[PDB]
Amino acid sequence: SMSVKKPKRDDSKDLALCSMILTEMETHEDAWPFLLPVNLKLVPGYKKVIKKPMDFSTIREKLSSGQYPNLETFALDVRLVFDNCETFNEDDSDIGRAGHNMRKYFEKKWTDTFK
Repeated sequence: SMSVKKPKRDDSKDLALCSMILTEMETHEDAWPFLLPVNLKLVPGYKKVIKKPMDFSTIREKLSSGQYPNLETFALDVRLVFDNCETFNEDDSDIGRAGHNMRKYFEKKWTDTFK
């Protein structure tokens, strides 16, 4: 509350560390479904069904232009990518599997880097 703060966590490396994590996600072999925005003219159903499209390139632009107020807002956009993936793709599909792998991969890096 007012004049009563928890001890100050060092957040000065978060920008750089999120950038590294994102680079590792960009370079994973199963990143291909997630590198670029889904083409909303060419994928029937996507515009209507997925209220908040998200992809790695869009996360990268947001990151680089100071549009993440903190590391939690960044984690939320990464997760949204995989949540979208699950909404539109059967588990038993290459893309469905890609998303499950990439989520696991992200969550490990997140824990090992920050928790």
